[PDB]
Amino acid sequence: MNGTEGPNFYVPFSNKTGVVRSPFEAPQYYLAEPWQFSMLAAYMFLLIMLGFPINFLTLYVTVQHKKLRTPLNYILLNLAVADLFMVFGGFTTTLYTSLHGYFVFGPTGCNLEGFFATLGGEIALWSLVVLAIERYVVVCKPMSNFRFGENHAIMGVAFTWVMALACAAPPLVGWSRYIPEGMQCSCGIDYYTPHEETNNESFVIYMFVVHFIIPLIVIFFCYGQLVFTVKEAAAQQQESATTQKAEKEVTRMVIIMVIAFLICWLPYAGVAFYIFTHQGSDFGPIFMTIPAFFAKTSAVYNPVIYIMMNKQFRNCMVTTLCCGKNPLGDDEASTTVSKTETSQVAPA
Amino acid sequence: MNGTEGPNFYVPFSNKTGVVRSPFEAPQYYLAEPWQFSMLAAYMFLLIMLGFPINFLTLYVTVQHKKLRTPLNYILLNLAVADLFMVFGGFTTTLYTSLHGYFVFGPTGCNLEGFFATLGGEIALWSLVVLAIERYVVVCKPMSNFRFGENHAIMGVAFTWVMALACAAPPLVGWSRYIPEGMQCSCGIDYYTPHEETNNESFVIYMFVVHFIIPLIVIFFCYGQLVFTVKEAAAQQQESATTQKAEKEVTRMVIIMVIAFLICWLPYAGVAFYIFTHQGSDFGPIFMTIPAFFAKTSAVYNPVIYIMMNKQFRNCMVTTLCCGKNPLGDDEASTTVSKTETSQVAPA
Ligand SMILES: *[C@@H]1O[C@H](CO)[C@@H](O[C@@H]2O[C@H](CO)[C@@H](O[C@@H]3O[C@H](CO)[C@@H](O)[C@H](O[C@@H]4O[C@H](CO)[C@@H](O)[C@H](O)[C@@H]4O)[C@@H]3O)[C@H](O)[C@H]2NC(C)=O)[C@H](O)[C@H]1NC(C)=O
Ligand SMILES: *[C@@H]1O[C@H](CO)[C@@H](O[C@@H]2O[C@H](CO)[C@@H](O[C@H]3O[C@H](CO)[C@@H](O)[C@H](O)[C@@H]3O)[C@H](O)[C@H]2NC(C)=O)[C@H](O)[C@H]1NC(C)=O
Ligand SMILES: *[C@@H]1O[C@H](CO)[C@@H](O[C@@H]2O[C@H](CO)[C@@H](O)[C@H](O)[C@H]2NC(C)=O)[C@H](O)[C@H]1NC(C)=O
Ligand SMILES: *[C@@H]1O[C@H](CO)[C@@H](O[C@@H]2O[C@H](CO)[C@@H](O)[C@H](O)[C@H]2NC(C)=O)[C@H](O)[C@H]1NC(C)=O
Ligand SMILES: *C/C=C(C)/C=C/C=C(C)/C=C/C1=C(C)CCCC1(C)C
Ligand SMILES: *C/C=C(C)/C=C/C=C(C)/C=C/C1=C(C)CCCC1(C)C
Ligand SMILES: CCCCCCCS[C@@H]1O[C@H](CO)[C@@H](O)[C@H](O)[C@H]1O
Ligand SMILES: CCCCCCCS[C@@H]1O[C@H](CO)[C@@H](O)[C@H](O)[C@H]1O
Ligand SMILES: CCCCCCCS[C@@H]1O[C@H](CO)[C@@H](O)[C@H](O)[C@H]1O
Ligand SMILES: CCCCCCCS[C@@H]1O[C@H](CO)[C@@H](O)[C@H](O)[C@H]1O
Ligand SMILES: [Hg+2]
Ligand SMILES: [Hg+2]
Ligand SMILES: [Hg+2]
Ligand SMILES: [Hg+2]
Ligand SMILES: [Hg+2]
Ligand SMILES: [Hg+2]
Ligand SMILES: [Zn+2]
Ligand SMILES: [Zn+2]
Ligand SMILES: [Zn+2]
Ligand SMILES: [Zn+2]
Ligand SMILES: [Zn+2]
Ligand SMILES: [Zn+2]
Ligand SMILES: [Zn+2]
Repeated sequence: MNGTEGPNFYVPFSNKTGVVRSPFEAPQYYLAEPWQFSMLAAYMFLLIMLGFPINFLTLYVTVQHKKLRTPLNYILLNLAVADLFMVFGGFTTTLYTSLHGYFVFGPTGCNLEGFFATLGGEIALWSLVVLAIERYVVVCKPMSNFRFGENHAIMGVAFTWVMALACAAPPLVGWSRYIPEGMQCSCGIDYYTPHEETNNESFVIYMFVVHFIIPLIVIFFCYGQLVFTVKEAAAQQQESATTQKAEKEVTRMVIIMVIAFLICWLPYAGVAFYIFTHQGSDFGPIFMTIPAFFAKTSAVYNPVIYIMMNKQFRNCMVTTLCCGKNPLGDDEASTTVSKTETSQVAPA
Repeated sequence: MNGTEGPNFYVPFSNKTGVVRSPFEAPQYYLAEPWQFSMLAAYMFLLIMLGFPINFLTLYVTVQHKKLRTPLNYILLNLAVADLFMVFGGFTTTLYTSLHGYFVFGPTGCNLEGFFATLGGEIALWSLVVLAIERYVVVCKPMSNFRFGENHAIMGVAFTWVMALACAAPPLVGWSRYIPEGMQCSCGIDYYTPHEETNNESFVIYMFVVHFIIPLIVIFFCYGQLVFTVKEAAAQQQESATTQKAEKEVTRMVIIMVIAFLICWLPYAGVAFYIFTHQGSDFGPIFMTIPAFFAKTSAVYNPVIYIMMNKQFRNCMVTTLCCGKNPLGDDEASTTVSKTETSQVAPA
């Protein structure tokens, strides 16, 4: 056999030399050099050191500024929370696991590890579909007098947690399951064994269709809509109204956010599908370790794209950070927002 | 003319089309795509969000743990402090600048950007010499009963600041000057023009001989000394006394720190020197942007070598992160201490 299937695992290493051992009971240094695990450990550490501040700061700014209440300001507040669950929820276990060369906390740690990374990526994926819509409803404007209230935003946010949970929670209760992958310091869904006892083969198809092919289609198709309408071609102050102009920005961003997602997940999803379609074949520990760990940057790139592609949030952040105010920068030239300064309601 | 010189700059772009404008008065988007500036801006944001907690935490642990006071401990607090300046003193302007496409704070921002990036890198090169020495004084011990006390440590620290300032400061008071480079989002020493009005050519030979070629000779030399004595080969607990084997671990860190530094500056120093001996030739903005923005990682790679290459520091840091105690792991094995917990001195 090319690997070593266990009742709880599947190490991508032959046990012909009987050197293989349950990744819930002993270091896996026979899969790779111990320094490479240190790498993972070092890496997971820097990610937690970056992901905590960036996602907490994002969260703190959003809340403190009473006007940052657009559908977009919601979705990204959502992403910051889900990213903080990633950091504290599973990243803590993945660094702890890399530090020991195996899942000391056994399957429980593997579930934390798997669940939160899943929950996080999936909340990002579904938040993209909500943006695709909101983006569409404003650009191709289907109604003749409609506008997304905060309520809607809270609806979209509630929707992403039902969809993400619909995909992330099943494996904890008998449908499919989380299993260690690559150097066995991370955990994902089961694409490795057909384990009929927990119905793995069906869940994997349920996840690649309901939580992937489909949301991607929506998102992609919706883009093909905002092709003839709002284009990437974004000029200066006013495009047909400084309003419309600044509309071209959110969409440009919502489009970058999509490219960042794919880059981050296509490789993982790709190897994952392969393995599903080539179970038991001869792949090694490094095969899935690279995309599996690279994809964890998903807990941080969102806020970065946000602060670099949103003059208003960046300013609100600079204002926040600068303790007092003085948003120096160039401001947004347009609306502003905060707590006691110029959060002065200015509708109609 | 291949580039466009101003009395204040030098844009590595021809003004044949008349599209060039002061990197002090308007965006340089005609030098490169606007997304590429957003790219540089994302890079710096991360550098600021990682370099801050990592150099601050370093600083805080050292000060907090009463035993971390060896020369090494002294040099790296320094670095942690020189790194916090780069980040706040300069990286902040380099982010804001990329966020706008040019130096909005004119030459003052340029000075901020360049001075600190210079102050920071030079302190690093000088501290590398102080280590080369302390290293040779312990491995080739030219003395009889001489010990490198904390006093010799505060000396070698002050010394690095005298050298670093000797280079970082002149350009601010009339000898040479800081000028934007590459996409004009970073500032450096004037390798571009002769501007006799400020003696550029001289300062540049001063900096490549005193603050580069010399220290590297020393460091490389002392490395030759400890070639026959302590080398890379370091066995388990002891090699002629665990004291003699625990030092061979500080030496390898010092070597790695030197490698890390070279990988960070030779490319820059090289481009920088290439341009000084070929001023006016045909190079573009990308030419110096890469090695220039790549070197800014100097504000964070040091603390990482240290955590990864110094058990003592490592274990004593996690003790700080576990709020209270909870040494877990396998303690420092040798000394351990902190602010009060295991701070108990057990010397002679
Ligand atoms: C590359 O070649 C270009 C074409 O030959 C050449 O173009 C000249 O560019 C200058 C500025 O870069 C132009 O002069 C400006 O004209 C505007 C009027 O529209 C003025 O407002 C501006 O000065 C102002 O001064 C105020 C007081 O200090 C200040 O508040 C303002 O902000 C602003 O500084 C300039 O007088 C000039 O018209 C252009 N001539 C041509 C032929 O178009 C570029 O300068 C040249 N670029 C290089 C060499 O870097
Ligand atoms: C790869 O082949 C190895 C040899 O067949 C095999 O080693 C076996 O590992 C098990 C661990 O479960 C040992 O079983 C021990 O189980 C408990 C330990 O708490 C106790 O009842 C006994 O100590 C018992 O020995 C086997 O003894 C051991 N057999 C050997 C060394 O020949 C690996 O498990 C195989 N890799 C896999 C499938 O994980
Ligand atoms: C072990 O792995 C090898 C290589 O991945 C498998 O061999 C392949 O077998 C399939 C048929 O299932 C062929 O289409 C390929 O051409 C084979 N490739 C090679 C390298 O021979 C093998 O099937 C695996 N063994 C099992 C079933 O555990
Ligand atoms: C503009 O840039 C070109 C490219 O470097 C310069 O041309 C070089 O000139 C040197 C000395 O005159 C020759 O040895 C090289 O062979 C030339 N490079 C080539 C092959 O083009 C040119 O001198 C520069 N012009 C200015 C403003 O000085
Ligand atoms: C380190 C953590 C890892 C590798 C997380 C595992 C996450 C999953 C099994 C998630 C699956 C998918 C997505 C989040 C995005 C779309 C594609 C999937 C179905 C492969
Ligand atoms: C982004 C910041 C930059 C490009 C910093 C500029 C720094 C200098 C002018 C520093 C010069 C040098 C060193 C610190 C190391 C040795 C080689 C030099 C002389 C090129
Ligand atoms: C960006 C999507 C990534 C898609 C994943 C590609 C799986 S590709 C697969 O990898 C195996 C490694 O053991 C090779 O042995 C095999 O020949 C190759 O076809
Ligand atoms: C961290 C992700 C940000 C870097 C990726 C570049 C995306 S794109 C970039 O965005 C700028 C800000 O709105 C625009 O002004 C510019 O025209 C556009 O090309
Ligand atoms: C260690 C990195 C040192 C890099 C120094 C080599 C510079 S190389 C130099 O670059 C010019 C501008 O791009 C070209 O026009 C020229 O043909 C090329 O030889
Ligand atoms: C929480 C901060 C993360 C920094 C990682 C510190 C790894 S520390 C490492 O751990 C091993 C087993 O646990 C011990 O045997 C060893 O002595 C200790 O130095
Ligand atoms: Hg869309
Ligand atoms: Hg990513
Ligand atoms: Hg604002
Ligand atoms: Hg040395
Ligand atoms: Hg470096
Ligand atoms: Hg300690
Ligand atoms: Zn079973
Ligand atoms: Zn889902
Ligand atoms: Zn199957
Ligand atoms: Zn601004
Ligand atoms: Zn002048
Ligand atoms: Zn110096
Ligand atoms: Zn010259």
